[PDB]
Amino acid sequence: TLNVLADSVLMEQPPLRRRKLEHLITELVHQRDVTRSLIKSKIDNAKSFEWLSQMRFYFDPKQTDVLQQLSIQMANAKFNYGFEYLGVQDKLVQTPLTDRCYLTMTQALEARLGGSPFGPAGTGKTESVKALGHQLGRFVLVFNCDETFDFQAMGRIFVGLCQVGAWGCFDEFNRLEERMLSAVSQQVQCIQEALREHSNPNYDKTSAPITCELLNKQVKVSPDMAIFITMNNLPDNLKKLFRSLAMTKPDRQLIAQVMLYSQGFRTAEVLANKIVPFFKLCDEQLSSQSHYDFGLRALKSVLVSAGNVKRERIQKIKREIAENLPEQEILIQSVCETMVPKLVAEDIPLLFSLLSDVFPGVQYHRGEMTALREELKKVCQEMYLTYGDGEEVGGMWVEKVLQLYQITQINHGLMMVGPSGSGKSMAWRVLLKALERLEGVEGVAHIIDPKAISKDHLYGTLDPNTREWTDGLFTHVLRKIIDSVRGELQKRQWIVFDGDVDPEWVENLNSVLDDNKLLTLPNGERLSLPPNVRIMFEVQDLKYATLATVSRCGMVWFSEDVLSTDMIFNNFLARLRSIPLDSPMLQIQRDAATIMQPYFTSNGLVTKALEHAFQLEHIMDLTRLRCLGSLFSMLHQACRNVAQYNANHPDFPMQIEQLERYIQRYLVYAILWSLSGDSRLKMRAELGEYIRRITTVPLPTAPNIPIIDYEVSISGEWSPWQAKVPQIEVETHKVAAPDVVVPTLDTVRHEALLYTWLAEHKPLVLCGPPGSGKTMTLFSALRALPDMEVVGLNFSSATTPELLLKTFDHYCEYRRTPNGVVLAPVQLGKWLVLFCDEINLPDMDKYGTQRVISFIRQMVEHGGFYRTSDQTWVKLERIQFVGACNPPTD
Amino acid sequence: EAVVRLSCLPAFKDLIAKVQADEQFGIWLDSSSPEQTVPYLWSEETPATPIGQAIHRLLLIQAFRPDRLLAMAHMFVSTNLGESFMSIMEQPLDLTHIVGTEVKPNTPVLMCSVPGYDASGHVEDLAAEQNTQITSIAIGSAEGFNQADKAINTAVKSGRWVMLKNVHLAPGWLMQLEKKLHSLQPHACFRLFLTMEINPKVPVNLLRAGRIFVFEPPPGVKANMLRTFSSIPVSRICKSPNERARLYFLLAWFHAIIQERLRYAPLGWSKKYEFGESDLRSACDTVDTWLDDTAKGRQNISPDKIPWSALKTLMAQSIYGGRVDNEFDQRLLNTFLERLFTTRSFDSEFKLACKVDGHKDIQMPDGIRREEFVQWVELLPDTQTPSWLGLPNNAERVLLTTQGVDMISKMLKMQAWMRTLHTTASNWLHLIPQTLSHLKRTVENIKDPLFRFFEREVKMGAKLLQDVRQDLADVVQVCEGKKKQTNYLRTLINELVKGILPRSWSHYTVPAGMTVIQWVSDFSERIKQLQNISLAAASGGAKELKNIHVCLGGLFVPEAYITATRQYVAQANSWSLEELCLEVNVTTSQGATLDACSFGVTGLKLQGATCNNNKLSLSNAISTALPLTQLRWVKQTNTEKKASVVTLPVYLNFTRADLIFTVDFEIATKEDPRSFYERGVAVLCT
Amino acid sequence: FLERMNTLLANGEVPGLFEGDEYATLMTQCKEGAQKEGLMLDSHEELYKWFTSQVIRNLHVVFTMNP
Amino acid sequence: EEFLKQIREVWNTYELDLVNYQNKCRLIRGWDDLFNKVKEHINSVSAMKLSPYYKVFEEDALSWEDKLNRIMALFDVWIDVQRRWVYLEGIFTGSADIKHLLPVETQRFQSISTEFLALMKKVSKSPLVMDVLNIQGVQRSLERLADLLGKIQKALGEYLERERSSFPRFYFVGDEDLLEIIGNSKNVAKLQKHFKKMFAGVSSIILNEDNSVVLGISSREGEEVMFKTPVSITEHPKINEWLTLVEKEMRVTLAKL
Ligand SMILES: Nc1ncnc2c1ncn2[C@@H]1O[C@H](COP(=O)(O)OP(=O)(O)NP(=O)(O)O)[C@@H](O)[C@H]1O
Ligand SMILES: Nc1ncnc2c1ncn2[C@@H]1O[C@H](COP(=O)(O)OP(=O)(O)OP(=O)(O)O)[C@@H](O)[C@H]1O
Ligand SMILES: Nc1ncnc2c1ncn2[C@@H]1O[C@H](COP(=O)(O)OP(=O)(O)O)[C@@H](O)[C@H]1O
Ligand SMILES: [Mg+2]
Ligand SMILES: [Mg+2]
Ligand SMILES: [Mg+2]
Repeated sequence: TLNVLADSVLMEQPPLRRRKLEHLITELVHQRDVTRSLIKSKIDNAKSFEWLSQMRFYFDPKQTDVLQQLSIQMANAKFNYGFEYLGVQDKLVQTPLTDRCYLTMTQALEARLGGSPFGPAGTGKTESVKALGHQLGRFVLVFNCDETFDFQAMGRIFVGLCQVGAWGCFDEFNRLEERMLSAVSQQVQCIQEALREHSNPNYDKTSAPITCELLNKQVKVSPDMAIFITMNNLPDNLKKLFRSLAMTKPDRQLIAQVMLYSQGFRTAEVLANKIVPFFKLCDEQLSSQSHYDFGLRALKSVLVSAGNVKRERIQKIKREIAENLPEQEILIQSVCETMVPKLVAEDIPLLFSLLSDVFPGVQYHRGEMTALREELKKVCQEMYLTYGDGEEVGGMWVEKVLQLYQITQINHGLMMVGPSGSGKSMAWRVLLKALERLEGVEGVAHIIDPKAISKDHLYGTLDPNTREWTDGLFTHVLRKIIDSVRGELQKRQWIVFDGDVDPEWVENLNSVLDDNKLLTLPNGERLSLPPNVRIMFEVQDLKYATLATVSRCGMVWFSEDVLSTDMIFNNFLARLRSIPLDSPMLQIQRDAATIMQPYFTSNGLVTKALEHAFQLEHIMDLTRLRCLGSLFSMLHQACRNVAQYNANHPDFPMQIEQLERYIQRYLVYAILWSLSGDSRLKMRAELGEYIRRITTVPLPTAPNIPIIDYEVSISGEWSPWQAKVPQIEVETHKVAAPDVVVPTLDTVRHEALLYTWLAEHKPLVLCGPPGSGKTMTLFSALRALPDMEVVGLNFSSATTPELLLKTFDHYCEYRRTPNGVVLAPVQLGKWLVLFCDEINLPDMDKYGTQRVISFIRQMVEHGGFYRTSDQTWVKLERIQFVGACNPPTD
Repeated sequence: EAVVRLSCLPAFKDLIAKVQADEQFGIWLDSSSPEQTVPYLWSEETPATPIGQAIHRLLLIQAFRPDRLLAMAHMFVSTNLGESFMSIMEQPLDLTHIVGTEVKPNTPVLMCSVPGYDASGHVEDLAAEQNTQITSIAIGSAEGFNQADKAINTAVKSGRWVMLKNVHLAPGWLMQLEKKLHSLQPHACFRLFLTMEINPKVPVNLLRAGRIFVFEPPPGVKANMLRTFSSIPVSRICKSPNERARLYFLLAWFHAIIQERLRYAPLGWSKKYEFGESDLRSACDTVDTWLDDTAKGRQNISPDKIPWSALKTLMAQSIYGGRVDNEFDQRLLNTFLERLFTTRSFDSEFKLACKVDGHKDIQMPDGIRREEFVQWVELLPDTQTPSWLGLPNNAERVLLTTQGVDMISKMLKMQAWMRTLHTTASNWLHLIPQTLSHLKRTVENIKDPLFRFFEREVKMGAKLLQDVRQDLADVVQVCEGKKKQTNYLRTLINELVKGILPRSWSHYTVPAGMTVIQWVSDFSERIKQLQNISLAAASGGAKELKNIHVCLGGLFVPEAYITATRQYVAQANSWSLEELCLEVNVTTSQGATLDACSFGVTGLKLQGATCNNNKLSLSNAISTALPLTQLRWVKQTNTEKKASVVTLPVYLNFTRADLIFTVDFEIATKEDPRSFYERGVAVLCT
Repeated sequence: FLERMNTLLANGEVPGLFEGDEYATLMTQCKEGAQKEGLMLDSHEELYKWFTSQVIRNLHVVFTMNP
Repeated sequence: EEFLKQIREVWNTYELDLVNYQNKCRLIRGWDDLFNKVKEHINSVSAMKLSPYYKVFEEDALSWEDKLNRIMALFDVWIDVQRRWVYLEGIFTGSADIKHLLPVETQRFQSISTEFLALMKKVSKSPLVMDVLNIQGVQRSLERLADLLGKIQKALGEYLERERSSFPRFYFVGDEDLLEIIGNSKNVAKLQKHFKKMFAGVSSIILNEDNSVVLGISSREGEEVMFKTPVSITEHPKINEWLTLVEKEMRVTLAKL
């Protein structure tokens, strides 16, 4: 029978028949083991315990009542099959630990006692109870204790258990809070005392019905019911009423072997003996991260994927017996395809080292995927992006995109975790457009920040009295996609949750990211996620998320090593060469990029300055892209200066030599003012000295005055800031007045810097000690320009985005005429700058994030936000942000 | 080392010449009771007072043979507080006078009992002898609350007594009871008894407001067997075939054995399992059911027809083994069941316990009825050594040493800190060896897994060394008030002054109840070892890292070392991990040459046995230090292990809570593996 | 409670306290104050500036602490 | 003296905000602010009869504490009757089979809802807070409204408990879920979403073209079991009885297979 089953499973079979085949193989392997070993060791009596210990089945079809047709016996315990329909459930591998569990639990049930399979997590305790219940044909309910617990449901569930005669298993009883733990312990004590008195030796013939006290009423207790309490000690009430069992070490070497044999693998024993310790080392040798999972569930997922891969390979070979495959190669390829995407870049060589150690001489080849690889090349080229294959520049990022696409095929509910500064958003954007251009199906992505809006605004609220439901943002998007009023089906819809994750706003999400794919609204409506909608979680750290959400998502880890600095320089140079800052301007940009090309190399001036600036001390945590983007924006402003000088002099414009000198000097100035521009004077002087040491461009020759106090003039020569500061004579009535700002070397430097960084409209923050003069330099500089309005917002410790919304309502207006709703200031031609001092002051929530800061991040990176009035994306125009704050150490 | 510390006292400065000069000292060490005759060793110009003599001999007993420290503490108390100070405690508690007078009716009488014992019998037969009825009530049920309320109201109005049993299930209602009792109670003869088990959910205010009585099961196989036979009623024993009485006697013996091996927690049962009365009742029910099944009638049935396999399996996997988690305790329990529950148990030549007191044996009683077995039980001699249980006779000795250390800790727990904190911190900074650097992370020879495990080891070692040095420097700076003190430093100094190791310092597995001094000394040894590793790696590289006599106690995660050694052996000769098996060779040389697969280990300690030429032999002495241990990994030959080897466990510390790996040791031909299993022989990393 | 002093001490006014009907009542009382002093409607923002100047010249808030 | 004048002007100009509910009536919104204002005012008067200047204004303060006690006694039961009436309206209007199963309770609710709609119209005419207190017999009206809604809710709870007793697998579904099951017996499409919590592996039932006899059961993955003797819903119209025949016939057909 096993040979026939193994021959049949290798062929192509429908999934339900495949599951039936797998279950039959598992049971027949268990039967073969039992008969071969535990019965053939010189046993000849049917009453010997070596056979009575096994789970024996007796079928009597002459009995009239259906519940007594089949009797199930193990040891001295007798049960009647309840004949409950179970559909098709997962059948566990019957390891000797499972045999011991079955023996102990049936012994406890025979004595009308409870079962307590205590032990560590992931050892198979709840699954063992469920499998025992299904073997006897009993309905088994699992009461998860992960804060998804209540009294109103649980009491009536106990009543229903006692009435119908089903089984109740608690996933982890000790995790309940003390009061709930005590109350449920009281209820289980009552039910178990009812069960114990049911088998009273003097009252074996139960004439009066066995009844217990539940819900302050008398409830009949069925004798087929049982309560199972799974631990990780037992309450004093139930110590004498439950039989404990230690389920600590599951026999993984046997589970893996039987599962691989059921998958068609002929060398299941060797493959299991290699894969179990390999996962042990992966648990041990690899670094400890929250998202890693090397338990038995992940092991089963890997073996199932390996079986699917082997079957697909057999199908490919046939369409071109077939037994000579490299089984080890299939297993290692499956392990890599499942585990590599969620691995930190440091742990990748370690994973291949363990692979070489456990699996000697077998190598992994990734899928070429040339059909989509060319499309990715094209989309990267049209986005001025950097593209690469394998070891060349950009290989890691393209591989990461391929892993994201693979996991997108595998399952919905994506989660791309990567430190800020990695290629996360670009990866899925390029993937979306490449899929659109390849498969011909249009892709639409909705960007949602879950922290910019509240849970009630995100999911919808129910009126306290009216019972009217107004849908939230995510709910409205899902309803719009499902309704298909415009045709959002046959189109790849991606709901990307840009931001971070915490256990609050994902409470209603756990019901859809899993296999259920169902969103349950508290009004009663239920929404089913259509197959063409994928939900992604573009997060940064993944440090405040429950394991429940993490385990339900396929995951790609975007390490900072993925996005190399040469790639940033290539993107910047391509954008400068192609995207104008507004043809003569674009010609100027081409020239400037040509001069600055030798400096933006792998071991150029900028890279060495960057690697120095990291070891310095900065007031805020240095991020590579923050300083790089500041540097690029200042270079754009340089191109703007060159264009303005050319416009000022229509005859004799900027020549090649003068332009070269100016751009060289300004790039040095921009390295000084962008790298360590937020540090003390000593750090600035140290960076200036290092740059003087390394570079070859000429610098100011004065050995006393440092370069930070110098400037470059439009003529291409270093000039002092002291020469540009004017001498002012304020009136007597305005001596030391609130608004009087005396120009000084600092004031003029930061004035030019502020003009530079508001030319391209980056939000900036002057961070400094109290009394330095941020709040006054800012107002002077902003009010200097004539097309700028300034609104001063003072962020308190309780600041919320509602303040920003009120500011917008007071000063701006909503306009519908263009493609989308646009939020613009009421006055025309004036750019509204929002002063935000004490920007770091608003309090972080319980999960390490700032609501208003996330809101500003969404409005700055994406250019708009979602309004909660009618859930549409409003786009910002003619609005800027400016910040100021004291140092975080304060 | 103990006599080195003890000599620091001025009266003990010449202890060295004193111990060399005396020749009868050696026979004083192996004496059964050295506290009775302690030789005069202290040097003092003035004759020491009886009290001073007692103190000096007590210090000597702490130095030499600290196991008799409890007996010598008894002697010291007798010589200071007078003889027969604890004599009344040994006598049975007579709460007739205590209930009559000395206890006001307002104050409840609390009867706290160790889990697995009852206390209602003493108060019950006291009520029987004094002729005063009591309303016994169980508190487990909901109606028990108002039943107790009405009963105590009736008693206060009338003058009778009230019993409340197992009241530890309702802490809050105990608080309410205490509040209600705080009111004046009119009648003087009212007495309220609260039968209780020792449980810390019980409110403190009730404990302060009542008289506490602690009851414990008397120690001894005889007492436990009497309690078991008394609990089981006579009708259950003398029914059905007479072979049942012997079966229950066997089961009671097994219960008595595996309950008293609990008291020797690390040597004998690893952990403190429950093994309560519920397991006893379940085992009795199983025996009764299976004997009814196999023997339908009343007539006596042959011992070979007893379902022995059924009883052994159900008491090794379902009963008494459900709470057993680790493999070796299960192996011990199976050994005990196989030795006891067998058809050979029904002959007259059965030996329940062998090797008792060297040569004596506990002969199986030749009885058929319950009465003969009981009378055999009361005839057990009082001289019960641990050899009855299978443990070696020095198991009581290590237990007494543990109790002595616990008493010292308890005395310390119940005893201006600027200067002492400063001096201890300065000695610690002098003790710990500065800091080591990460002289690691080389691109070449990165395939070496030992090398990588040494990156990781040195990495977190230096991180936490820097952390502890920063904390110590900070507390030193705050000691002279040179800087501000924070909340983290508040917790840290509070933990240091209390003598408990800081939680932020324990980045590695630590024995339970470790004081800071030995933690920092162990830390110093680990850091010195890591500096040796780092210097060796710098001098030679990855190849020389293999030839290190590394000590697994000093490693934070020895199992990671074992795995890394497996990877190193497998990478050479192009082998896989599944095909490598561990073989242990014990060699006398501390610096013996290692071949391509041998790795040196130092500091492993063997308890209960001595190793010679890779052959084990049972020995009374414990902590037989192994000179050097080569771990070799060879290709598995796929052969069955012979019956002359044992799979010993290798724990990390003396508290056998964590397992590192297993060793296959060949034993001498005269012993058997079962005796090794029962005596708790094990290998310890530290 | 703090940092609301800081805004009215660095600049002399707290902009978050005055919105809607409260702001309108402030402007009406600023009318009354300007009329007592001798000024006219001018502009509402100019009235707010005069309010801020009067707060700067008149308000002296004292807050005490223990070392 | 001034405090009393602002209290006079705030309770003379206080307006009850009303919001439309399914184009049926205009219900009170703003319970929290009203309750907070009334509580703060009563606490402030309780502060003032304690003041030494209370003797000159003793009669006015007494009249005002009387009116505030009345206004709280009115709205504290008004919010309750609001909540119960909305609950009962939603459960007695969202389904059509609830009329048959509880006819007398349905008639009682129709009467009480007709009265409540009349009161809502009458209060919508003049939502001025005072104009709401001076209306004839408002207190006894709301008292009997609340009492009748309470007895109807208790009878409903007893009916659901009886329904649970008849079919013991209804205990697994919630009160709202069971109410939806019983009130929607005619249409089985919304029944099939509840089968995954009552039964073990059954996720749906396969019926006729007209949904008359239960052909069989289907699991979550599409695996189907065919009843040897299909059970007729038309012969056993009550939900519990034909569900019991479904479970029994499922057990019998599994036994035969
Ligand atoms: N150019 C300048 N002209 C006049 N006063 C100046 C100038 N630069 C600095 N000051 C003085 O320096 C102080 C700066 O005050 P302020 O603008 O509040 O700085 P601030 O640091 O942003 N305040 P804070 O938010 O608490 O840090 C005032 O006392 C000014 O008078
Ligand atoms: N090949 C590339 N792939 C991705 N980004 C690239 C590439 N070459 C250059 N870049 C630049 O690197 C940056 C990548 O930012 P991206 O939006 O992908 O990061 P993110 O992780 O989503 O953002 P955050 O920093 O907020 O976490 C952009 O500035 C982009 O222009
Ligand atoms: N005997 C077994 N055969 C096959 N798989 C098992 C077995 N025992 C446990 N598992 C697997 O282990 C996983 C987790 O088991 P679980 O019951 O969650 O453990 P715990 O109760 O400790 O959390 C399950 O997905 C199950 O598939
Ligand atoms: Mg689990
Ligand atoms: Mg992004
Ligand atoms: Mg400021």
